[PDB]
Amino acid sequence: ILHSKRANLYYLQHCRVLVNGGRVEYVTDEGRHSHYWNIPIANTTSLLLGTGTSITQAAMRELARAGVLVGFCGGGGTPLFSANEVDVEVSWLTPQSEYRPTEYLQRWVGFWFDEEKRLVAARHFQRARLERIRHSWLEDRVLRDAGFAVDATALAVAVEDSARALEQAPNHEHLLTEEARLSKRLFKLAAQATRYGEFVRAKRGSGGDPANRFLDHGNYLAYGLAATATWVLGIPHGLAVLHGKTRRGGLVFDVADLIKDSLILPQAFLSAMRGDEEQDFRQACLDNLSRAQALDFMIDTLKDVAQRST
Amino acid sequence: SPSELKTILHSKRANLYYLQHCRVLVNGGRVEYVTDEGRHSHYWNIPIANTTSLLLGTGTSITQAAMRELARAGVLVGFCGGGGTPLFSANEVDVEVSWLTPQSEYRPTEYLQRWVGFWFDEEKRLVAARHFQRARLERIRHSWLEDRVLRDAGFAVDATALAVAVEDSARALEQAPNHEHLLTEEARLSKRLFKLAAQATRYGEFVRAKRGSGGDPANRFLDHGNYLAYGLAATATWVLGIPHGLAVLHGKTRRGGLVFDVADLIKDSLILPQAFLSAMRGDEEQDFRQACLDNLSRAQALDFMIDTLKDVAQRST
Amino acid sequence: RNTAVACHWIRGRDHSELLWIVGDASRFNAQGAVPTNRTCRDILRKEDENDWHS
Amino acid sequence: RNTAVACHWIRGRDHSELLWIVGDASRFNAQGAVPTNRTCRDILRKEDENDWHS
DNA sequence: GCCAGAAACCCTCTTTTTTCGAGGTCTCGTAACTTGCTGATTTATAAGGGTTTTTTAAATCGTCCGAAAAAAGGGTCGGAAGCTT
DNA sequence: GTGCAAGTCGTTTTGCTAGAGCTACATGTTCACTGC
DNA sequence: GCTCTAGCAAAACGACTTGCACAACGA
Repeated sequence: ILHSKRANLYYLQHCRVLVNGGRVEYVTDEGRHSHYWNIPIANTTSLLLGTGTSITQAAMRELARAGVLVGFCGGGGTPLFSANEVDVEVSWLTPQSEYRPTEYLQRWVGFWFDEEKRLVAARHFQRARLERIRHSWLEDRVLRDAGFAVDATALAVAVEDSARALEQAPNHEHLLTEEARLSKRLFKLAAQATRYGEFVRAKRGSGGDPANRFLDHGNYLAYGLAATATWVLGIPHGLAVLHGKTRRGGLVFDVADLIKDSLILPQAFLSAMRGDEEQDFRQACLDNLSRAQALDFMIDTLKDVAQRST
Repeated sequence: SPSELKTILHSKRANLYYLQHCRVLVNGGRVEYVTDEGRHSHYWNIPIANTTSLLLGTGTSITQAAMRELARAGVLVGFCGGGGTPLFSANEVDVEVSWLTPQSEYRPTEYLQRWVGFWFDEEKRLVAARHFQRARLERIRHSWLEDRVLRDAGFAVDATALAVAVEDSARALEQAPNHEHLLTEEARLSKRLFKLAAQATRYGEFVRAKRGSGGDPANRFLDHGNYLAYGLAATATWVLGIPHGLAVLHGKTRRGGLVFDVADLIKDSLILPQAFLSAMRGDEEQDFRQACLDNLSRAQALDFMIDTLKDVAQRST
Repeated sequence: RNTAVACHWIRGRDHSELLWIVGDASRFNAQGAVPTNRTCRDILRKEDENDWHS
Repeated sequence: RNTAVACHWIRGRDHSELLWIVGDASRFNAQGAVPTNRTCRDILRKEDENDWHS
């Protein structure tokens, strides 16, 4: 249930959170034996209330006493609906509320306005993304066994070439387009491996074939996971690195990018070819995300870029 | 759908709920809150579309599905103490309200960029604070001296004394060299307003209580009204995407300070007259809240709040 | 005892008020709203938790 | 076909009007009122008198 | 290019139209009846007083229902008390 | 003949009880044109 | 645990049927 070992983030489902006798208690079908009792309550913990759960104001009081962030997310924890805002660590605020302020916003803003540094960040994002493609498509054979048998030499050549291109070109405007070309080739490779036939990527949900729908669902979950990552870091969604400065919710899409083609896309084609239900697809996606430590990776990346930007 | 629901402009939704002793759940696709009534449990409707925020008090609980709906509609949820007390407070710590902001409804990206552009230089912040206060003074004058409703309700005030107090404070604001002096001026301004309000309302001598501990009706109403102001401020700052943390004035004794800084715009221009007015009438907390929300709706408090935030970000370029 | 009537006044543009209720006031809340559904089932379950904060 | 929703706009002061109806318009009259009782008994015995004035 | 109208597609309700099913009812076919043969063996039976099992009523108990009584609540009228003039 | 009131009786509306699942469907940018 | 769906039963509701009274109490 520990959703991110890097963030001390826990997912609670099928239980009520209430305060009896001055201690926050979980009313669950397992009673005393539920693992929720092992939840450490400290300023380092952060909760994610899941499906079928409710919380009492008294609990909110006790958690605030202990300084524990709370957030509501849907099935499996991908769509993050609402959460507590996290503080910002600077010398002029200084409340004693015992809430672990986080300093990453200052680091982010310290460079966000300098375009050259912003570009350097974009490059760093894409380096990470490609290396996660090469990892999941080649190094690990779980997909191979599942049925996603694809050629390697063509994929390796394409990825090598795109990586070679990343280290070049002057502005965001090229990077976006280079990624788009890589995207197209990856789609073609996946369709060939899946024997799905010809594939064309419609957008704004105009597609009707299973592949398109499953891609949309997968991307929706990925966005939710990224939103969780940013919220844990406290960075507002508007300070995008690679998407346009006017794009509402740009940053989450920047962060979501580092898994779409690594983990969502193959599963979308696999499930479409296998003829799965939408529910089966959702469960498979969440299982893949859990297996890959996705949230932890996207946390590590954001921290790495912050430290590297100095 | 997430769209076709956030169509009522947030600055024009006409409700703001305060709930106690109930469970906020979902029933038949609608978001409802249930209250024990002895005979039965009664389900009560909540129009999420026409709602700015929920404030949940003592003995209150909420379920996840309701959060999903409220987040979709862009409604804030806040857990607070019972009817005018902090949710948490111990030693010299206070946590007035714990806010659950929506995170799945992406918000504009410009006001945030301006705000964070200037928020990291104390002088620029100080200029913002000055603008906040000048707006507050302006609102005070317009509301107390140019509103027929408050006058007719019986809020006859000494124009000359108020005018000189406003001018004196405004000059001091201009003289303010740094934050501490600014806060002292805030304190002096505040109580002189209390003094004027009281004896203009036949209340007689009055004193402001500390940390929500007041006994007399006036202090209790003021403490309760503050939360209504907090709620409107929280939604005002959210709808522009500005995080609560980035305060300018009250930040260094409060979590999510910017809410309080914004709330001061409306704390005194409204609320303060209504509190004493209700006390005169011998009203009951239920009534005071009802009348206060009516005034806040008539004066378009949220719109003024939103405009001011836009302007001060705007003005910092 | 079954009688229950509520009277609302529109004192102007974009504001309305409650004047009086005749009969069983329990059929309305303070603002004059009416419950959507009611059940004798114990949905609130206030029994579960207690106020012994120490 | 069972939907019948009428929307009235209070123009303030002494006046109000009907904006639109969704669904079966026959459940309301032009001014948006609703019939209070319905019957298939042969009230209004048109059959009795005729128009042959001459 | 703009505007309007008409037409094709989606969903559900309302109403006949058709269909179905139960069941009710009648009539004739026919496998198993009835009637007729003998003689050795088994079974039933005429009366009535003393004796087992079931029926039947009465009493009891329990439950249910309805009605009546009591409680509760909505409201009006008149009078007294308190406050203000 | 018109309308009231007491009694009937077909819908129609609400709540109760089991039982079963566990959603929420794009997101490349900048800027010129369009409403109040 | 929370909510939705399907099936049921009780109650509320409105129209119909019948028998009959035929009203409205300052100057």
